[PDB]
Amino acid sequence: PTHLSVDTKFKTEGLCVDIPGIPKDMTYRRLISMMGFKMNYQVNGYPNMFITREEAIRHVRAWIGFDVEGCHGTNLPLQLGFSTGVNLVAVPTPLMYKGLPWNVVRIKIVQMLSDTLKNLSDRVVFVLWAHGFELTSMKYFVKIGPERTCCLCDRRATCFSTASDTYACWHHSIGFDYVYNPFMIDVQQWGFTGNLQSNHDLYCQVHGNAHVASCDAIMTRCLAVHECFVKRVDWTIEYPIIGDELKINAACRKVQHMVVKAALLADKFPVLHDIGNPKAIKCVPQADVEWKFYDAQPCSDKAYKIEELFYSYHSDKFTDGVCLFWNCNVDRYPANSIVCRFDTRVLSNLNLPGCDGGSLYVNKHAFHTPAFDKSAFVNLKQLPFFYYSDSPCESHGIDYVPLKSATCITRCNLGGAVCRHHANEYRLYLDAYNMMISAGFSLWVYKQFDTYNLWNTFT
Ligand SMILES: Cc1cccc(C(=O)N2CCC(C(N)=O)CC2)c1
Ligand SMILES: [Zn+2]
Ligand SMILES: [Zn+2]
Ligand SMILES: [Zn+2]
Repeated sequence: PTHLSVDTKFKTEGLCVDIPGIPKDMTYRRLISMMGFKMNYQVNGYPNMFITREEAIRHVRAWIGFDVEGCHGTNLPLQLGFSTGVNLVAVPTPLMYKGLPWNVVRIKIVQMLSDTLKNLSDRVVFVLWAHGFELTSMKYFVKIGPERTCCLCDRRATCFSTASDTYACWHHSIGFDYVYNPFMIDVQQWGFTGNLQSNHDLYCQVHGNAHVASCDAIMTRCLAVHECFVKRVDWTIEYPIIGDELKINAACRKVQHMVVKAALLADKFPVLHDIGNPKAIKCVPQADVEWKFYDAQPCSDKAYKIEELFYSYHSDKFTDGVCLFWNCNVDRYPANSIVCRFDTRVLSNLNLPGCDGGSLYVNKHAFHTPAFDKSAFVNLKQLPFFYYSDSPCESHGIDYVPLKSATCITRCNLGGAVCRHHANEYRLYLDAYNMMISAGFSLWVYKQFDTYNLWNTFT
């Protein structure tokens, strides 16, 4: 069940206008052969250019939508589009480049895929809505063969140079001319009615169709992400560590405790309504409050309507005390809320472009997140940075400069000289806070919140 059998059937109706006469009866084996590659009954970790829906989902970080459009087949120029927004024109002799032979076009393709993917993935998955010219164009920029390692590292080979006769990974690929052992999946095999634009536009208003290869490449990947991550969700799939996943996750846990602890000391709510993760624990275990939990999974399509979360008849009175939405994305938080909300517009190696202004946040798990919406926070304000500790001032066991800060809310600062312990803890908490913010999370609080109210929790 692991890899896609080359003897699996491929539906060819999508191909039959670019490739008139194509047999209705077709295997991957016969297709790969038609595309001009040979698999030489090779047991060597590359059983099939094509992959399963499941294998594609495990390798979502590798997805590059790919589309070719006739400009005028061997006679005519081809427009090559990628979900990066790039259009190359190959001649057989948004970004829109003029006509150039394959021997240069293939160099740009390696550069582009290398720069896009070296910090995402060990491979490429071309995501297709196949009509034929994209499949027949692959021979011009792709070599296949046994799985290999980089010449300069232990990462698997994704590129090949005919100049030096060597293999590189995405990190070491500079001056290479061929994509080596790519993967591909044809979305059109998944059983849709009607064309790409009609299927994409059911779900997504944010990507248009200018009738250029890059636009279709983008719609193809977007529709795929919609199918695999919006409509269908799988929180039982792991994904490897490629960045600061672990620091960001730790940071998030530290800020959550800090902000909620300070909220209860400052405003002394008798009840907290904790709306979201059904595995959640009390983030402030010692706090005095009545802690009531409401279960909701991450919304991956549209933000939850607060009408549905709350009404339809709990503590019922969610106007009593404070509401904690920790990555529980709604359309409009009530005024008595503490909110963490992911900003889908953030550029990072963890956040992949998604469907209808949403983004795909891949950190241990994959979480499609609805489009960041400023209007959601109208009853709240941005939560200002601050560090609060009631821990004793006592070093124990990190070279020093005396810390001066208005936002270091401690006994020692109240007494006008921050102790070394609270200065180390403060500087750590600020780093965590910046990690978390710069990872795209944004924090919001009820308007009455005032760090001034914390200073009398020491007297
Ligand atoms: C509502 C709920 C249920 C379960 C877990 C969470 C949570 O805390 N997430 C998931 C989504 C989040 C994101 N949008 O990136 C990353 C961490 C939220
Ligand atoms: Zn390498
Ligand atoms: Zn789209
Ligand atoms: Zn101190």
